[PDB]
Amino acid sequence: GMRLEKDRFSVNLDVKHFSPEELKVKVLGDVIEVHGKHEERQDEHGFISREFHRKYRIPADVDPLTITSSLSSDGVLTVNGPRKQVS
Amino acid sequence: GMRLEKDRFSVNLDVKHFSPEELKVKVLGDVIEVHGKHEERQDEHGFISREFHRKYRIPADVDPLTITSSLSSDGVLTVNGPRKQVS
Amino acid sequence: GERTIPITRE
Amino acid sequence: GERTIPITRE
Repeated sequence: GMRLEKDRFSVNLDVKHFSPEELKVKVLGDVIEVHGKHEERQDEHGFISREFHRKYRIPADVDPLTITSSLSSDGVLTVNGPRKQVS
Repeated sequence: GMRLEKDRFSVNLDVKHFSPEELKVKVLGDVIEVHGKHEERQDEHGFISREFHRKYRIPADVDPLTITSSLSSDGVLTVNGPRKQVS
Repeated sequence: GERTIPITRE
Repeated sequence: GERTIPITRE
């Protein structure tokens, strides 16, 4: 899920049933959305679909342009961004 | 899946992720459709959905009105109907 | 011990 | 060993 920490915002989600092309991480203003949709036409007789949609608020001290995302081999999606810190 | 046998038509599907109220078994003319949809609003941040849709042709020697369905404790949905037999 | 699943016919 | 997931910003 979402974890706000002293020096970063991060979201970690299980997305093992989705290929990278089936995932979308949208950052617009101070909102992050994560979406996934996976469909299988198993056969002549039908299909299965699964999907998810999540939305989170980015704290004001995270520049949304600094948000990035990566996907691990075991299917965990991480979205993260640094918070402004003292120099 | 679907199994046509000498004396019955039957469909067995895993539907363990669906409650009975989330399943629909439609028989119209010589077509059976099975549908399921399950959504969870896990939280403030979003939801997950899953669904399936299957369609099968009923053989001409099965009266569609004789098709019935039941759901087992372990989440297998059975749809079945007898075929006309010699008396 | 099965639950009957009603058929939709419309 | 992570794959970068591009951010959609529109």
